[PDB]
Amino acid sequence: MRECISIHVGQAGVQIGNACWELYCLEHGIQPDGQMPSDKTIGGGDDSFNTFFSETGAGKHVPRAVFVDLEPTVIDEVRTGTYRQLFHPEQLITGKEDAANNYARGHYTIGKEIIDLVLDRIRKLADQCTGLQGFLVFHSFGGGTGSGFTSLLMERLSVDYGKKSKLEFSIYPAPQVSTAVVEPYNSILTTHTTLEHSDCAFMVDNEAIYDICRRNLDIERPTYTNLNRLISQIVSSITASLRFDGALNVDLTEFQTNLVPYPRIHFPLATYAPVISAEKAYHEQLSVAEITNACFEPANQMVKCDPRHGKYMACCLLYRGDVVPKDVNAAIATIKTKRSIQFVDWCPTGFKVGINYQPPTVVPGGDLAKVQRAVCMLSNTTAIAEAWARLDHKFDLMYAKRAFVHWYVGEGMEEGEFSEAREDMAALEKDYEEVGVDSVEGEGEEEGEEY
Amino acid sequence: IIDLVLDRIRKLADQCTGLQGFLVFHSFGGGTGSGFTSLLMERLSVDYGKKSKLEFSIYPAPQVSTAVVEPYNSILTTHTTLEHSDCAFMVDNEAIYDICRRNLDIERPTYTN
Amino acid sequence: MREIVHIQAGQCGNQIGAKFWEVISDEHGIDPTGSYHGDSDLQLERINVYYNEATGNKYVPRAILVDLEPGTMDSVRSGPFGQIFRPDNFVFGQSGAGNNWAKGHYTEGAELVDSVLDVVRKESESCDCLQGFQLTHSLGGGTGSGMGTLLISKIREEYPDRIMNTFSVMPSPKVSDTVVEPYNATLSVHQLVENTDETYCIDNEALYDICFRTLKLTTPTYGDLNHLVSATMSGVTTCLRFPGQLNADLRKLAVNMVPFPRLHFFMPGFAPLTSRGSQQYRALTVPELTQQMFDSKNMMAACDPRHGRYLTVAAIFRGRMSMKEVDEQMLNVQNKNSSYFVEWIPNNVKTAVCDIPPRGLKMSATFIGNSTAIQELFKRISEQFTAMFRRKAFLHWYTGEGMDEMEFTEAESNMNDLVSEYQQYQDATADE
Amino acid sequence: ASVKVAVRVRPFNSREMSRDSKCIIQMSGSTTTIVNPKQPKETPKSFSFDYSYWSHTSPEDINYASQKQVYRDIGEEMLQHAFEGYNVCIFAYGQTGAGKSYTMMGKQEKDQQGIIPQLCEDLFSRINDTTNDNMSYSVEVSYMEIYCERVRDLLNPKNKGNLRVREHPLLGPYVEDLSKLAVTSYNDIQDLMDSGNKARTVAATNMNETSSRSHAVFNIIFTQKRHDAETNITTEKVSKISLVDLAGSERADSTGAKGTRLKEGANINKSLTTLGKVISALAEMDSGPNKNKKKKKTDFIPYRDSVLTWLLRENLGGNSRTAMVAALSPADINYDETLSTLRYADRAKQIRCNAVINEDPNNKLIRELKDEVTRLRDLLYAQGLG
Ligand SMILES: CC(=O)O[C@H]1C(=O)[C@@]2(C)[C@H]([C@H](OC(=O)c3ccccc3)[C@]3(O)C[C@H](OC(=O)[C@H](O)[C@@H](NC(=O)c4ccccc4)c4ccccc4)C(C)=C1C3(C)C)[C@]1(OC(C)=O)CO[C@@H]1C[C@@H]2O
Ligand SMILES: Nc1nc2c(ncn2[C@@H]2O[C@H](COP(=O)(O)OP(=O)(O)OP(=O)(O)O)[C@@H](O)[C@H]2O)c(=O)[nH]1
Ligand SMILES: Nc1ncnc2c1ncn2[C@@H]1O[C@H](COP(=O)(O)OP(=O)(O)NP(=O)(O)O)[C@@H](O)[C@H]1O
Ligand SMILES: Nc1nc2c(ncn2[C@@H]2O[C@H](COP(=O)(O)OP(=O)(O)O)[C@@H](O)[C@H]2O)c(=O)[nH]1
Ligand SMILES: [Mg+2]
Ligand SMILES: [Mg+2]
Repeated sequence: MRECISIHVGQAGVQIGNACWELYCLEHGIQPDGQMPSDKTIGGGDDSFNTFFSETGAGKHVPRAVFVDLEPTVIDEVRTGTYRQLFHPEQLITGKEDAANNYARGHYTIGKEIIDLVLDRIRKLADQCTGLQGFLVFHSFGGGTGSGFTSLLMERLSVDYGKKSKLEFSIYPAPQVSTAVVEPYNSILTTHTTLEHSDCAFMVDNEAIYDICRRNLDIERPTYTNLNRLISQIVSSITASLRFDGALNVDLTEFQTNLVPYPRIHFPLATYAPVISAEKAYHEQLSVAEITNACFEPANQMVKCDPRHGKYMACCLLYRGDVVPKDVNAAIATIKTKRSIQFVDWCPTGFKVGINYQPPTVVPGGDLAKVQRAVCMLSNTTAIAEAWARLDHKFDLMYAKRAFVHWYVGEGMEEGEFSEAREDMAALEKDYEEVGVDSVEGEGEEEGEEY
Repeated sequence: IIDLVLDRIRKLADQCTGLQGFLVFHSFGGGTGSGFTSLLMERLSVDYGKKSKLEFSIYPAPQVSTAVVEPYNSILTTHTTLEHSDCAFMVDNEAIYDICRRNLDIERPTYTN
Repeated sequence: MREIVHIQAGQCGNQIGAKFWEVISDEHGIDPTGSYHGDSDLQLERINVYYNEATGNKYVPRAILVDLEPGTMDSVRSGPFGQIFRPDNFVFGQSGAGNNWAKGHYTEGAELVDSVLDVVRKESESCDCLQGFQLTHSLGGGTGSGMGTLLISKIREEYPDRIMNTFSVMPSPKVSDTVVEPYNATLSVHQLVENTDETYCIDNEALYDICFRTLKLTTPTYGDLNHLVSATMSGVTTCLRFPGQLNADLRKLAVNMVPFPRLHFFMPGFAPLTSRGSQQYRALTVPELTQQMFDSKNMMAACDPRHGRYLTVAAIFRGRMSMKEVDEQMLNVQNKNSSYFVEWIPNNVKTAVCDIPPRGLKMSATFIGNSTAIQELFKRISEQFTAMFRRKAFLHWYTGEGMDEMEFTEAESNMNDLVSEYQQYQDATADE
Repeated sequence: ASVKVAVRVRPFNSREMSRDSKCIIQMSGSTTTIVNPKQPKETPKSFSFDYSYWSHTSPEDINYASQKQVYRDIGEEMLQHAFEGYNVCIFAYGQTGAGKSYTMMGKQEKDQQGIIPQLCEDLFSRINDTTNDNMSYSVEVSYMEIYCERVRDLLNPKNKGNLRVREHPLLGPYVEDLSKLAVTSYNDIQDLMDSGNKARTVAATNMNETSSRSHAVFNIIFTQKRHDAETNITTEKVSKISLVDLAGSERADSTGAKGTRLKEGANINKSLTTLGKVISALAEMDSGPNKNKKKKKTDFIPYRDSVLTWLLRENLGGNSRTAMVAALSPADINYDETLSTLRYADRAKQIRCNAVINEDPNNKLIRELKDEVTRLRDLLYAQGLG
């Protein structure tokens, strides 16, 4: 029973959770009311996969989800929506104001009196679980709740459970586009928790996904629904290895064993290759080589960063559908001969491969074409440093004059939690710069004894 | 296993009247045909003594062979084949293969021939 | 009555063992449900080498299945021959090693090793005359390598006089499926060189090359690799089961192939292999099998024999054939390729002949080489090992589970010493 | 420094007296003569060793060697080498039931004690006599056996487990979890010796009533310290004294072994055969590079083929000064075996070690640089430039 508990914090977290749970319900043939007529039609089976859904006596299936936010609006949209009967009635929503783009308000003042209930319900979910693999936390940098309350919850979880993996999916601020004036402060103040407590953090950018939607899917006016659906596809590709049979299955521990060389560099990028519209699904073969090559194109990255400016440290490919090992081997072999893709000299292997038989599903009303093959790549590289550096600059431009600071100090913080965070960012950037340097020439300086 | 073999040989000898000798068939190179032959010949020489003991053995060939450790096994049987046997006849697989090929016109002989 | 206990570990070992039990089961004539539906009288004569006899005229294979992820076990049970195995031998836990040798050997496997040894002891006590064991696993993986090494160590502790075989799938230059293969491979090879009598080397690159070039297949899967490997395993131990003009026990192969204790890494091969399109053209005879066995492209280890010397070789033929032809062909192979054999082992070719071929063939042959070219493989791993150990690329995962740099250093030193011990005999012209 | 070689011949025992008692071993000076009993016409083959010892007759004075004689000649020399700061070893060799237990351990109740007790007593006397305000000494003991490719500890109380052999990257092989006991007086180490000799595995065979069944290694770690508050360095010297008693080779026909006693013997023979190869291998290499040209291209020594050769990697060659004591049997019936020992002994002197021994490489570098500065300053002063 490869059980995984999902936690959604903030508006971005709740909406990505809506998309994710729509996809999960469609994958296993669960109706919006929690019933599964597939078993009744067939007679019995294991289709109620215990990764996400828990089966009660009467044939209903309750998801292993925990939605949290400080605004009643975002989750009251779910309590009276299509999926109102699917979730347990307990949704952990503080009937008060919100963090208000304020890390201090979400971490110290209002984050209290809601953390205890959240931890209690997480404990109740964990008690029902046997062989719990880890957590999947969804949130967004730049928001008050998704920064402060996520920090508090991650701290408490690291205190309590400790050894269980805690993966992170977060929406990083874009370089140019933004939706708040105090995004850099909230983003920078979360580095301590996203570093010390998480085991692997996946970052995505709205500008990159908008570019992908405009260029590949030919959607000129996308909304957040398309972005959430793409992120849901990414998470499903990650988690499919422990729900369906396959030639090579990759658990959540193999992830961390293969992708993170050192504890402090666990920030891999993610990407999905066969992102294509229904009309353009024709005129294309969609073979293993094509999707595998498209995973490495800088235009297809989900974060505004150029891999050509850095070096690849580790790669994990997860294939779905009608795929065979020899095509994957040929794709990796032809990739290794390209000079535009550089690997660090101290990781000569540089690839982890997993294959799953279940092909990706299509959500009605969606925009992704039905395909026979797919691949999700997760790549730990050094180009991500750039994504920090720009944001770091922005932070300085506001902290030189102490703008917007009185709101933060008026809720419980002092200015030093505003420098300590900056120094931690600087140290992280120094680490990323140091790891990517080539080994010094003949690293034992030089050698050669008599004979 | 040597004790049981000597018991059966004792029974056969007791049945026999005016026994003349033993015809021992074995093969150098093989572990059993060397070591157990040495044991059996030692015990037979100790027990019967004056009865004749003739060997018919397959000596290793100069060129072709079926094992890597043939010379050790063959050399370690010198004591047995010298001190205890009264007259040992040696045959070679290569010679019989040549005889079959030239005289009997058999191009692909096997061990039956 | 000689007989073998069988152990399987990891995904690769489990799948290869499943395919192997389907092949051996045909030769002996065994229904998937367990009943016997053969035609020849000699199939049941020595069936006890692999199969225990149940009450209702059924036959249960003497197999042990080991893993830490339950999923593979399900794939064995929900299969063509899933019901043949007894449920009591399915030993497994939860929370697999995750490609971490430390978890497999020290932390997780240390708890399941007791149960696995309990089942092994139960099987071995009922044996009339236990010959030896054989283990199938992958060195470059997680639970497979670690639990295989641990079980090998424990069994050699408890059964020192019995043969301990091993079929290992090691990393490849181009074919790589895990980032941390060198660490697992190095530690596994350090464990194997001490506690094993025979170790057959198998590489996915060589099997894919055989499939593409020899068998001309277009879309090979792991089924074909398992097919070739299982054919080799059935070829190795033919002589315990069926009569022959000149038999060859496992101990005979061990004695004749191993000149010194640490040099027991073999290169396997099988013949004939014809692609299903050229079957009507070639004549099948002993010279053809001899030519195909010694061909460089037919080996299963992806190490060219031309880059070294053959310390020893063994040829096990199956079929009705003349001994004179076999001896002449082996002598000709020795004489013509004078520079690829060592100069202080005269007649370094073991020969065995069995009178019962496979069911669909008139003739077959298996080749077990022992040559210095294998050093190349180890060298490659060592190179990659250094490239990660000098910077400590992924060492925190291993040191967090209760290891230290000293084990890595001693494993690397042992591997280098083995690599040096092969080269010694590799060069010609022993004088200066 | 070449390996030191001693040979010794013992008197007749009951088995020799019951059977033919013809002697074949003769000794004169440093020369040992062996004569083939089956071929009196043949040459009286002889070997020249560093030391030879005749213990056949005690009243007479024909180069008679008591235990104290061999002890002075070999053990006292090697102990003096140890005091200078050199790792040091003495190891026994020969065949079954010849002289190893008598030579190395001896009979404790009698005055004819073996090398190990006399070395230990002299070492304790020297450390107690030469003690001073500045000088100081420390000593530590350990004692292990190799039974069937498995290491066991004797001085420790009952530990049914078998220790694990490991490899420090700089210091080479060692035995993990080995009970290294601190000792302070001769009586205490004597008690440890008695307990260790009691704990060994010994079984009776036809060749000897007390045939040893396991190799034994006795290690003494000695530390020499000089205290000064201004310039001198404490822990000036550290040395390892290794006395090795090897179980001798056996023949199944004469030994009469069966079952376990046979199997043990087989392992012993294996542990000896590999050892012989190593000795031979080592000799040729240290003969070749030294005499041939100086090529030093590549030579492999099969150290790893047995645990005995693995643990003694630094003793048989490398960073130690080593002595080899061979035990002979005067019996004529033993000739074909006895000569074998001599042959390896004749090769044993060819082996050449490489021992320097230092400590605290930081202090090594500092001392080297300071000595260079002092030498250059003295040269400048002498030439008028200082
Ligand atoms: C001669 C004929 O008309 O059919 C042959 C055939 O065409 C060839 C091509 C067969 C065929 O092999 C393959 O096509 C193949 C594909 C992938 C991997 C391995 C083999 C055959 O499939 C394989 C099959 O092999 C057997 O039946 C053996 O007994 C084999 N057992 C099994 O394959 C087997 C598989 C599942 C269940 C039960 C048995 C065996 C081999 C060694 C030791 C023991 C058993 C045979 C003779 C043939 C076919 C069917 C075409 C060959 O294989 C073997 C092992 O015999 C390919 O090289 C040989 C040469 C044969 O001529
Ligand atoms: N991809 C994606 N991003 C979103 C979505 N909703 C919000 N975001 C991101 O979230 C950022 C705003 O922070 P929020 O997470 O909404 O803050 P919050 O969770 O509402 O918490 P409060 O600030 O206290 O209200 C914006 O910059 C968006 O980029 C969404 O539906 N999809
Ligand atoms: N030079 C000697 N003078 C007097 N007694 C001796 C002499 N050499 C050996 N002995 C005695 O003869 C017996 C055989 O010697 P011993 O030392 O026990 O053989 P060993 O070296 O132990 N052979 P092993 O222990 O199997 O390797 C013992 O009782 C010794 O005390
Ligand atoms: N020949 C063969 N090799 C396999 C198969 N499955 C996996 N492998 C190899 O095994 C390696 C992965 O090891 P794995 O089985 O995951 O080890 P485990 O995690 O301990 O069970 C890869 O490098 C593959 O090349 C198979 O079915 N056949
Ligand atoms: Mg909000
Ligand atoms: Mg003794």
